Amino acid sequence: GPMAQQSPYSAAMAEQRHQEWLRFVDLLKNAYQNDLHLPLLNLMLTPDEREALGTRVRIVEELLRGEMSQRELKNELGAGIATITRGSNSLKAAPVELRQWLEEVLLK
Amino acid sequence: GPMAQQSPYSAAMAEQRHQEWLRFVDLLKNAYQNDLHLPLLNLMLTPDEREALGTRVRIVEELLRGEMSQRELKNELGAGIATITRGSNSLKAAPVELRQWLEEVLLK
Repeated sequence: GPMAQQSPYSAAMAEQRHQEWLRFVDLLKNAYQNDLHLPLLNLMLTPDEREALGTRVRIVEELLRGEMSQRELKNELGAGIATITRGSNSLKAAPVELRQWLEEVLLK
Repeated sequence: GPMAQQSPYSAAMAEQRHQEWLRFVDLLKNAYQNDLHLPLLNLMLTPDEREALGTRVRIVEELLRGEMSQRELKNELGAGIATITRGSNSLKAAPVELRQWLEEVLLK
């Protein structure tokens, strides 16, 4: 039995809600071009919904600075041990004349 | 006593929510220009909030066609009696030779 994936009612109401969302995105796009975006957003949204969107922008900003500041901390800490291992390896491969000279001038 | 119109806390939180709304409107404006509006709207809104905006566009459309269709009905009905009164006035001001001729050809 090849069962139908969805009903004809759900398929029609899915395309309807799809076209209604596209009409809104297109309506808001031309509003930004016709400089009517600010009054249109007041018609589409309540004052509380506008405050919610303004705070969500600050939420995703503080979430990005939270991930980025620790991403730079994970890279700065990881690169910190990289210069130490490079310093240890380059010190072993250094010639004897340079090594014994560094022990004399750096360690008095 | 010249009472202060609002508190310093309410004035600061009013400018904050004002700048957060402007940042959102500007963020969405550049998204439409950088062709990133569709993924940004999915980040800012839930699927239910997107369905709500898509239906509100159809609401304001059906509210406009409701007002417009009856506006045209109020104008078509008002202009209908205007042609009747013009027909009555123009018929009284018509000459006798035209009036008695219309009674002969239109009323057999």
